[PDB]
Amino acid sequence: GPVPSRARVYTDVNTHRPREYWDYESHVVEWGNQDDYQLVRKLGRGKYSEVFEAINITNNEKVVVKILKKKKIKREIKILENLRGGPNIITLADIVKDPVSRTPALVFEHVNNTDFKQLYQTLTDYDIRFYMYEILKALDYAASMGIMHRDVKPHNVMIDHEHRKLRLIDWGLAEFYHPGQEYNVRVASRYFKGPELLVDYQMYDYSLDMWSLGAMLASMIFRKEPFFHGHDNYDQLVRIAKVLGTEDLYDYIDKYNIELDPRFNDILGRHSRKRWERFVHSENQHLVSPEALDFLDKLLRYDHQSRLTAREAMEHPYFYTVVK
Repeated sequence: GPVPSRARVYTDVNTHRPREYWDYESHVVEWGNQDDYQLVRKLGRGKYSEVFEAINITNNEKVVVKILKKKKIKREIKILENLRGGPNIITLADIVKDPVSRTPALVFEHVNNTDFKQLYQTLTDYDIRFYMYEILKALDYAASMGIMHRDVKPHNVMIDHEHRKLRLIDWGLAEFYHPGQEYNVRVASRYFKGPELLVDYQMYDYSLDMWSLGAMLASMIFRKEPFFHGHDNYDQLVRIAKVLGTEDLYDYIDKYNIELDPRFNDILGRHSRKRWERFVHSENQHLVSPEALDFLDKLLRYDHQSRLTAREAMEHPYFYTVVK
């Protein structure tokens, strides 16, 4: 069968915790007062919730309310509480019972965000580095706390560009990392799914989030949205192989004794690894540097164990120009 894998960092953090930290099923929710909150505008509806801008009439402060559409409820709540106060982690302000849905409504701090499709059109080289560094602070904090986000994508990064403030949001797919545990591969959005998900390898870890961050970075520095543009989850892997090459894909699956779905026989082909300079052109060149390409190259690796960790990523020369 498949060869097991473990994270190379923060491997055993949950094993040393009291059960209460990670045993979210046993969590007892602490409920606030739903009348403290007035819904103002519906902002969106996702697979699992409706999201509203609201006002906390006790301090007149703007908040965001997510009214949850079974075990995910306490998992998200517990993860949010565990991570609260960490660098660039969205703050859960309250939890109330919505009287109409009769489900939990998570109340979050408000961030004045700018839409990424319009915002990534305007980031300078310096701002890409600056905001990537801020995302890494959140991801390293999460991993150090035994948590993988599993849905890193531009829609889950809220940026107040006026105040140069960033928050990583939507922890509803997040999980606790337990060495040797097999996880659902049906996580993350198509264009951000790591190869481990696409080849059905369940024993993944924090490094999944570093692949997603690399896919985001590639789209930003190359001005290509998305960078790996698959029509479905199978074609998604083929689009990756057309850049990273098939020999390294086979080496990856061979290392973990993984067998590709046989439907790849007729669609995968044989592809050389490309040099990243291939994607550079007159319109994106100002965002590219040798440091950016090297950094990208060390995130976008098939083998999840070989990617930079968030903490190693923060050490990379790409961030030397960023004021700290």
